[PDB]
Amino acid sequence: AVKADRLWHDKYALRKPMIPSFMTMDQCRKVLLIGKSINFLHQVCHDQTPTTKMIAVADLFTDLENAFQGKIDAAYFETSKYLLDVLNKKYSLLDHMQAMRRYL
Amino acid sequence: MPREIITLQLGQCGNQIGFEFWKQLCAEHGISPEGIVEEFATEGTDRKDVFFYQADDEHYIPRAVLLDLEPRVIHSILNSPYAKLYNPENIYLSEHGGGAGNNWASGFSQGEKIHEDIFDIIDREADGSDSLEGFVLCHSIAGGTGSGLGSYLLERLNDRYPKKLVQTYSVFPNVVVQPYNSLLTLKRLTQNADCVVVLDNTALNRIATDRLHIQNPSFSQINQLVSTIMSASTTTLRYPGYMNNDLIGLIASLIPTPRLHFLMTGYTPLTTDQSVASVRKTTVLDVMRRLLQPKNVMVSTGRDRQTNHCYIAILNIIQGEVDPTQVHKSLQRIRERKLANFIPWGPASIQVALSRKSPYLPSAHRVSGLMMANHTSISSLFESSCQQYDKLRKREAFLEQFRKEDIFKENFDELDRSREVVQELIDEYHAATRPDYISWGT
Repeated sequence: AVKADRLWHDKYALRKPMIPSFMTMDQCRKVLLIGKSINFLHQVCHDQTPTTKMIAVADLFTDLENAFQGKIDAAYFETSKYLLDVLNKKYSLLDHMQAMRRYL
Repeated sequence: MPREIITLQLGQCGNQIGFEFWKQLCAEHGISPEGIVEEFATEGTDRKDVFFYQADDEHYIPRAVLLDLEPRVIHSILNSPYAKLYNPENIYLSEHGGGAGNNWASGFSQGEKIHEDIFDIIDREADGSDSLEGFVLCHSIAGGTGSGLGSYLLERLNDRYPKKLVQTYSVFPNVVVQPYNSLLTLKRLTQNADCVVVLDNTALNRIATDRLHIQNPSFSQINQLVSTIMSASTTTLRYPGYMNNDLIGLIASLIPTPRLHFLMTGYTPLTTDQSVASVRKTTVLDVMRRLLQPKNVMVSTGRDRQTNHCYIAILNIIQGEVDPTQVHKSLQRIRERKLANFIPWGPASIQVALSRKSPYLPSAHRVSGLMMANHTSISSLFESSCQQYDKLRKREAFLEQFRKEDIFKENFDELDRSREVVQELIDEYHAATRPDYISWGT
């Protein structure tokens, strides 16, 4: 129901009844942030290309709270950094804010 | 729609001021001496359509007309590197090299004789300018062409474009008929010029001698200071923002109205490139204190113990990386400390505009600030001019050349009217010094 305009607003949610006890709300939030950044790139930023690093990336079930949680946090950080780089290069959200300060 | 400004350069001093202003504008827009924009100026921060005319080959031709009664200055400009920058069709020079003979009446007669070329150039500029705000007339009040021709051009511009602001760069004297020419120029500025920017030669020489350590300063330094001041006048037009970037608005802000057209100019820092200002981190407070220093005022106003001069209105154009919090704090501190005496008959007009300098102009000072203030101390210069006019009129000094003119062939009633107007202006600025000034006679 939330389109690319509201993809970061409402198109991403968490199903609490569908959440396990072997995971964490913070880990779920980090994974959701990474996935939302990727989906925004795919559709909100319209960059439908796949990621080579993500392509290169039971035991994981027991390791969800292990170093795999740090891997999820790093994936979220990398997706956010790529989004920030794309914004500073072409989207210029910070430049838009500076222009609004200059004019309005 | 571009907002073009037409520059009228009359007399040698006026031509030098106009040429220096054009060179400063070209440097700020990264335009070479031939008028072409430099490769590094493709990203210039100023739109050249605002001040200069653009040729079909991406050549910036300033919208300035250099009128001189002597061919020497015209030839020197055409032999200068900036000859190709100026359009040859926008400059008119009288073929008769006789000049005005240091007579205001003869200068006015010569201007009326060459009114066709100047008027045609002005009409062409106005028709060719989309949003022409007005014209800037740069001339000397003591010279012949600049005074007489300047007054004639100001009257013609006021009559044809009463809705257009008339800004003048009047070089105030520090010629036996000089008192008469000065009185006539002051009357012309008061009656037909919306704003007259006084450039006191004595004050400029004093500042140069005090700060530049130049023994026997040359006219080149004065011309460069005038160019820097005029560049600071257009510095407010460079940075997109909020308030006070119209020529008429600047006139109303620095010289309250066309009646109060006597405005003082202030520049800071006043120091040469060879003198290292001791790592004084230029604070808004320090910049304001330097501008508020009497030695930093570009107008030589007598320290009269009888008249209490006060600031009528102040418009400060600060160019550079300035924090608005610091600017507000400096304004607040000046108001609290009463660093500036505002006219008691009017609201305290203290405006500070944050502007960005032209990217192509190297600034030795990180933050620069130009102060254009309408102050009662300009009346000290008006009083001195009136006293000189009365002294010359009583002894009929240097009246033979005026009598040789048709305007003064019969009598000098025009000179009497000018002296009366100058006395009225002096007494009006004296009322401006009183709180009753707003409804003084009003």
